Amino acid sequence: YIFSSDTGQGHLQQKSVRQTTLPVNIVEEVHEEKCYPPKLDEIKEQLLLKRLQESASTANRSRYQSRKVENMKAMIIHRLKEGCRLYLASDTPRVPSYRITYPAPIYSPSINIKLSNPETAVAVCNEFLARNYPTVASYQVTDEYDAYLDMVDGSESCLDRATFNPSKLRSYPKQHSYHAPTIRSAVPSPFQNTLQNVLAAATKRNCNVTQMRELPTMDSAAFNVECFKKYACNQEYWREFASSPIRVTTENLTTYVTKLKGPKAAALFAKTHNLLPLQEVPMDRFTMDMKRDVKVTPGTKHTEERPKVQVIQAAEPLATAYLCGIHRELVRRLNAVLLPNVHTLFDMSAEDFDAIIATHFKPGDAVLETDIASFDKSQDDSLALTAMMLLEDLGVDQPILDLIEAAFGEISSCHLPTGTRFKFGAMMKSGMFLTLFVNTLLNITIASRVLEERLTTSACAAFIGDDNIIHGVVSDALMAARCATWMNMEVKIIDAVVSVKAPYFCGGFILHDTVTGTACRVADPLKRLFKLGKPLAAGDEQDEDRRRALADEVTRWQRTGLVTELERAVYSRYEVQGITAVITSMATFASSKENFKKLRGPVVTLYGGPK
Amino acid sequence: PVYVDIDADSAFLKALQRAYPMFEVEPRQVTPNDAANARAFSHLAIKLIEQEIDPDSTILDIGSAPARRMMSDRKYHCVCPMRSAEDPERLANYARKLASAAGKVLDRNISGKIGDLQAVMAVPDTETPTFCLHTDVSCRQRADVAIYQDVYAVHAPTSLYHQAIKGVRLAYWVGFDTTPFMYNAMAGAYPSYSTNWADEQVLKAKNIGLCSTDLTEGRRGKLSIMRGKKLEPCDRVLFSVGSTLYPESRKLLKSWHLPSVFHLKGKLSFTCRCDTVVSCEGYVVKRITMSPGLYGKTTGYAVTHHADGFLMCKTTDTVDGERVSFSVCTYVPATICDQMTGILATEVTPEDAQKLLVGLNQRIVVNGRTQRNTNTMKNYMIPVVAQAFSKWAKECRKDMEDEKLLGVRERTLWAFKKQKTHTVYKRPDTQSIQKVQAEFDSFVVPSLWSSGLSIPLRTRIKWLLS
Amino acid sequence: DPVYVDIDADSAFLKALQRAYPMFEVEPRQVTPNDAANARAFSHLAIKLIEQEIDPDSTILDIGSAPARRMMSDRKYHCVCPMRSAEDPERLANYARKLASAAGKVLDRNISGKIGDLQAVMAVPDTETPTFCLHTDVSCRQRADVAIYQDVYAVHAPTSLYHQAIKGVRLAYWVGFDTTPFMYNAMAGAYPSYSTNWADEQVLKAKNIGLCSTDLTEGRRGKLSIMRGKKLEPCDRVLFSVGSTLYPESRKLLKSWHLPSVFHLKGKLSFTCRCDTVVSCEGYVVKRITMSPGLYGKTTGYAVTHHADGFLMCKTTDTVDGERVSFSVCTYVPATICDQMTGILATEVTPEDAQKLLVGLNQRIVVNGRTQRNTNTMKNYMIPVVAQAFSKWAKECRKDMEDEKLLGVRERTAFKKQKTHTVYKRPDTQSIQKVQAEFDSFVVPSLWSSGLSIPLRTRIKWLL
Amino acid sequence: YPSYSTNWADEQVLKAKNIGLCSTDLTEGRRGKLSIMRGKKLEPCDRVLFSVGSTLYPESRKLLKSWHLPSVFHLKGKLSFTCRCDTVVSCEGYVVKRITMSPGLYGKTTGYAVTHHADGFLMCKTTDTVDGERVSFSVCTYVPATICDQMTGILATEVTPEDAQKLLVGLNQRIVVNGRTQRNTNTMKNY
Ligand SMILES: Nc1nc2c(ncn2[C@@H]2O[C@H](COP(=O)(O)OP(=O)(O)OP(=O)(O)O)[C@@H](O)[C@H]2O)c(=O)[nH]1
Ligand SMILES: Nc1nc2c(ncn2[C@@H]2O[C@H](COP(=O)(O)OP(=O)(O)OP(=O)(O)O)[C@@H](O)[C@H]2O)c(=O)[nH]1
Ligand SMILES: Nc1ncnc2c1ncn2[C@@H]1O[C@H](COP(=O)(O)OP(=O)(O)OP(=O)(O)O)[C@@H](O)[C@H]1O
Ligand SMILES: Nc1ncnc2c1ncn2[C@@H]1O[C@H](COP(=O)(O)OP(=O)(O)OP(=O)(O)O)[C@@H](O)[C@H]1O
Ligand SMILES: [Zn+2]
Ligand SMILES: [Zn+2]
Repeated sequence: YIFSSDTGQGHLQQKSVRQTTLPVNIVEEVHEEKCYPPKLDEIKEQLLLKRLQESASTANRSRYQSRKVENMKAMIIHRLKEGCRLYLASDTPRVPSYRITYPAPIYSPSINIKLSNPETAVAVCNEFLARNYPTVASYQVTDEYDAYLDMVDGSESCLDRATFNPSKLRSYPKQHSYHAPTIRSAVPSPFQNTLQNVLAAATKRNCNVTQMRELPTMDSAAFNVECFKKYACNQEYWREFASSPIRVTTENLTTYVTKLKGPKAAALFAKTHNLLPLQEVPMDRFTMDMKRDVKVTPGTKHTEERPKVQVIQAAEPLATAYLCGIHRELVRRLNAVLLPNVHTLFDMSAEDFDAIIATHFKPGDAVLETDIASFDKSQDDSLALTAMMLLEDLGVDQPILDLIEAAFGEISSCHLPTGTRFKFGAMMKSGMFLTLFVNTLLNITIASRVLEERLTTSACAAFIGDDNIIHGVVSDALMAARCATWMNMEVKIIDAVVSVKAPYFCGGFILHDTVTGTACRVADPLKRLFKLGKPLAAGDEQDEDRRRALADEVTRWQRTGLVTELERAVYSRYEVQGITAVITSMATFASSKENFKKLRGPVVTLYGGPK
Repeated sequence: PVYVDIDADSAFLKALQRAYPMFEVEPRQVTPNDAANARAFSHLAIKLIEQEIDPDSTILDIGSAPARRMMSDRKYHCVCPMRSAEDPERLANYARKLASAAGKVLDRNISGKIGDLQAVMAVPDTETPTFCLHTDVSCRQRADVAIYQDVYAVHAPTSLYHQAIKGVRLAYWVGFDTTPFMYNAMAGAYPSYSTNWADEQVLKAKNIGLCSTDLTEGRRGKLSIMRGKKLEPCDRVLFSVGSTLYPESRKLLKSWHLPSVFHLKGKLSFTCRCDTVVSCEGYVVKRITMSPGLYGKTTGYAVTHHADGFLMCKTTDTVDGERVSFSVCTYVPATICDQMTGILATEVTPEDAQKLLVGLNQRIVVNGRTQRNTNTMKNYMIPVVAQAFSKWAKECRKDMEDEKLLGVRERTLWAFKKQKTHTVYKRPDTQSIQKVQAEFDSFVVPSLWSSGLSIPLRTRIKWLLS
Repeated sequence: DPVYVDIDADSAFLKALQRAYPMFEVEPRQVTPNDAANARAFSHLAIKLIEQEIDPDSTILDIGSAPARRMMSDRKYHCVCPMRSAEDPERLANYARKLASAAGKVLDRNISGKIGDLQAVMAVPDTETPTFCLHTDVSCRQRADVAIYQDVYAVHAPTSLYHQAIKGVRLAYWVGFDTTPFMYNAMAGAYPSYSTNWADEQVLKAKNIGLCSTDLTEGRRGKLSIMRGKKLEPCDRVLFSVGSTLYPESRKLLKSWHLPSVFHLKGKLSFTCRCDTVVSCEGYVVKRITMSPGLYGKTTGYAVTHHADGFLMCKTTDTVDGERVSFSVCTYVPATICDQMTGILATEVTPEDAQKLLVGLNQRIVVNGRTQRNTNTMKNYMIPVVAQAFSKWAKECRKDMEDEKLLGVRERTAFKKQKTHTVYKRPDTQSIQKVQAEFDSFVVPSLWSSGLSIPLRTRIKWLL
Repeated sequence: YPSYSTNWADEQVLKAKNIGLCSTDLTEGRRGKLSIMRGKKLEPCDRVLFSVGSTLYPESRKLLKSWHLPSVFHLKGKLSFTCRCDTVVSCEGYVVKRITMSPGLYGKTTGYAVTHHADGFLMCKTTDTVDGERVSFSVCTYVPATICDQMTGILATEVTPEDAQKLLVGLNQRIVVNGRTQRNTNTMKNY
């Protein structure tokens, strides 16, 4: 997710495109990446398969999958191209674009410090938890009978416009096997797929009705786009972009499918026999998915109240494959119209982010961080109109806009195992292929309107998802009065000062180095610490990608000139002392395969076995 | 309101309030004493006792400090022999206080007290309504109430009988609980009052609460005398309350574990009872009522009710360079015992039990604040407690795989086998019963009295009272 | 009512002083950057406490005290000041200078009375005076009832106490260092809270102890000298260093003040005595002794010490004068550190691992409003030796559980003795020692001579 | 004495290469030359040169060591006196002492001197080239107290000299007192 996940896969790429070998900033030109067209070959597969049988040590098998997957990719292109005959177009001359590059970052040396006995590391971590979090360290006294306790008490829900069968509401637990954790953090296990959990998750009541597409709604949207184009964008690209539309093209589909992996291509291939046309695919029908992981934050709140259940609304598989070739062009056009001091995390890597903010943040500087998650976007219909107006200005072809618009109105969801039907009104968060883009556009628009001209005169601004940071801005009564037109809790704002109250961004800390004198971003150690106290399901063999992720994260923590700063940042955020010992404990855990085995224990089986 | 001299922020306030629901306890500290908890309980207990009885009654004090009962509204008669080193200092202190207040408080019969003291100093053998120099046997004053406060140097059946023939119908006793001494233990502790006691034979131990040892290198073989080959408790026991040392004897301690009902024969016959009124983590208050005649029958049983956890296990320690084994005992808080029942269903190693106890101990009412966070139990007794639980779980398992027939015993012709027992664990809300003696018909009096007062001491008191 | 001390405002020692004296209020006032500020603050508060409970209009005897420090007091004092140290001539001159300069301005405290008594003593050096004296503790003839000892380590306690009780003294007080480490026969020790170090005279050329000094060398593969050793045991020579001042002392006189609970004094007259401890704070103790004529009770001959902080004693290896030897070192540990190490000592820890955890646990608290953001609970120079001791303790405890005997019986051959390398007294634990409680032999030489010189007499008379 | 910009050295090592008071010249490595005298010994002599800022002072070891007086000592002659010596104020190696003298002989002496360290003190062996010839001698210096406290954890194991140098540099730069302008704020001199 964004920077890096627990398995070190992340959402960002790993190729630098914003690096230069000169001590000054240089403007360059954006180019295109050529893609190899797949080709079909059956005679090679037949002979290789027979040659696979006679001798295959290690690389002989790999040639078979590469040949087999390559055949599947060619077949998908041939079938997919025929469906969208009424929307296919050709290549028109492109509009050139330019971008700015920055010099490479400088880092301080790192020294490794670790203990020897792995059991002592567990004792230190347990001592740290008890001293700082007394209630959390005394919760576990028996096994994990959460499923049984949830069945004993009844079902409480707050639904709206839903139907279900009462005869299928039964929640007797099934077999559950896991490994007993060693760290005394009480991280819950993922929930079981039952009808009771589905109703508990859908306990949200956002029933609000306003003017759908009337005159007052249009007036608010018209003002919003005016502020965005006046305080956050330059005027050198609008007229050129309107002349050249964006349409579905063979190159878009060929490039997209080639980027998929093995298993993903096979899954898509299985749904190409009865291929519906593009105009036949419904755009307002979704399916319900439950398989998720619970989210826990440092503190003592999960030992008193049960956490919520996460859900996913999945769209049609063919809908996200026909039109997913226009995401790259939309990103390029958006980056071209933004001001040089306004940045977006799309199409960047970890190193590029460090080089941009290398010489901007210094001690004693005020930074404003604001999130917009706590806001009901379903109350006002103008939030959807504003996004469409921005999309139309960017140069989206007219019939394609109708297909996109159909997914932002009335939608329905269904649960296949139980046949449960749900209906929702205007919704912004979903599982479609424009979710981050629309959220980023709305985040910039909200900030631009509230801050007015204070956004233009700034040193560095970064926007991604629902989080943002703006340099050199404080909190005054003018923004409170402007934002209090409807209510007061639209957004949450926090004031931060470098080297005194470290700013928080995307689950990390922004710190200023001492030896070199440059800014850098590091991860959150407490978030990792609670995560090692999560039970591991039996039969899982993913205990090697996590060790490498921990090893990389530990090295970044032990850089010289950042030990003292990290201590103060954690204390000013969570009011906790003594994290250097925890970091040392993490170092010895991620040193060998056998040292990582001390975080687990004997296997415990519940609700299973007729003995 | 009742004021106690303990710290305003400590965990002992809740226990005192719960054990005395008819009062109001307010902390007010003026002295950093090392035995504040011990003195606080005694102050409350004596206030309750004097409040439960009617006024205009005469009261005897066996172990008496006259300065303590000087500003009271009751009628106390003090019995003060001269058999202790504390006695000369207390007598001089009493005289100084009396002479220092003669025209300030004319409400407690100060003039009478001074006159009675002077009369005794003239003739040592005289008896006065307030002071005397006899013992509990040689005193000849009539009353109906007797009070014992921290007395461990008398024989209970003999002392009680001599008080009955003088018209006493009620008695009170305040002191330590005598349950651990009925189990024939070697050492023990009272964590709530910072009290440690140990037998004289293990004073050179290494890892107990009252010991001292040196540093040695190690030698194989030493010169010695005829082999002992035994290690059993003796009659001498040493007590340490705070920083003060008290020697005691086992026989006189066990004599106060009186049965529910017993008879006192002899020249005159009486029937007796015994009940426990207040109990708080080691201190008890007992009430004894006596009546002439002979009624009912006796069973000779004693019952103790446990509101906390009681533990007794076997430990291995090095005494004077030699490895031996003996037994210890202690008390455990109720909350800790209640939360350990989920892990004792299986077999656990001592290391695992220790880790759970540590994590479960820092949980305190004031949470992360370390002002009132004195922990649930003292940390120096955790290692020994962890071993006891591990041994208990192992023994509770072997019983399950050796089920037998219902009703009949098994001898494999003769020589039935006995099993090992290494720990005794009494859970809260349980009772313990022992067999004792409940009939006494052997009373002897020396009938000889020797004075203990000296000439220079008498002169000093006379000068002070001048 | 408020009490002023010469202590820096934002210091960690203020909390300890407040808890030890709950009946007062303490507020700092620093005027001097002394190197032993903590040592003097305790003594100042102790004197105020002692004089508060005693009955007024009563005479008090001072043994080996400087009369200058007691001139503004509103009590009756009798100073016993012999001439046996290099400190005395300076103190006498200072006392006369202050006394002369205070005439007339202070119309109280009997200034005009004792100002004429000093010259009377100088005229004839063998006269008694209700304010001044020139004999020893066993030669003075003044009669009183209260005696006070303050930082006195050069007298034999049974002998000195008996002579004072003959004159009719029923109360005594003692203020000084704790004598517990000297009952364990240690070679070196420390008092980290008061910046005090002490070492034996045979280890003054060590390398890694509190008080030592060494030099650089290259190494000689075999050196023959005219000295024969194979012995290394404590002797009767100890050096104390408080701040920057040096004090030589002897072990025999130090152990004499570790009195039991009850003891008897038998001679021409007989008395019974008791010893209690009133105030204790990280090394300083205050003892109250009461005396009464006659024979009463019985004695057992035991001494009891109560530990509020952890007491540690271990065996260390060092290099003395180029040669490698081994001896024992003792120190004190704070209570909070000992409580947080309970869970770690259950496992097996190497000395390297134990040192790292102690350093991490040391720097803590981190007050921002008060003092500095970085604060240390204990002095850092004692961590290496402490971490070594815990490692040895954990190993010995584990080896006993793996070798359990039977209940009641001991097996002989006349038995094998195991090795012991660490003694650890946890908080809220008592230690017991055996001493002598019956004294009957007293010697009074009384060969007193006037230890005074003509030039000193002339200076005092002319200055006064 | 880094806090006062003072450097002192022996007269025999004035041609060293890497100390605070020395001077040398470039050479190519001409090997050879013969003489009659054979030194074979490098020990301190009675000639010390002091440099406070830009001013030079020559001193003698015997007179410098004569001021290290003990706690108590006696003066005997036509008249006899007894006297003491005390230290009043000290700040990074520049102290003030007080002596009180009285007539007559009292007490007894022991002949010991005590020094109290409020900050670290080092004396180590170093290797350098004096006039092109490699030799070894000893150097001493002072260390700030806060630096010594923070190095306790690292010195628990075996650490190479280069690793210790990198750690010391990182600890030297300190930021809380800079006032956002001073920036550098060196705790100790880098040389
Ligand atoms: N084992 C035993 N404990 C005693 C005895 N006398 C008193 N105690 C207890 O020891 C505690 C501390 O008493 P101290 O204050 O040190 O001695 P004290 O001179 O008797 O003064 P008070 O007990 O306050 O009257 C008391 O509270 C008693 O509970 C005794 O004779 N034997
Ligand atoms: N071991 C030992 N310690 C002493 C002795 N006398 C004093 N001390 C302690 O050392 C500390 C140093 O005190 P000083 O700085 O010398 O000042 P002082 O206490 O007013 O007494 P003076 O020596 O006269 O200056 C005192 O506070 C005592 O606690 C002694 O004779 N032997
Ligand atoms: N009949 C009695 N016999 C013995 N002591 C009595 C009696 N009556 C009162 N006392 C008091 O009991 C107290 C304990 O006296 P004891 O003979 O036991 O000497 P002790 O050894 O100092 O005390 P302990 O044995 O409890 O430690 C004395 O103060 C004594 O005045
Ligand atoms: N028998 C004594 N009676 C009264 N005062 C004494 C006696 N002996 C020593 N003093 C006093 O002790 C004080 C200093 O101690 P001392 O006489 O032993 O000299 P010191 O050897 O220099 O110091 P230390 O006490 O460490 O041995 C002197 O002021 C002296 O008056
Ligand atoms: Zn009587
Ligand atoms: Zn005199």
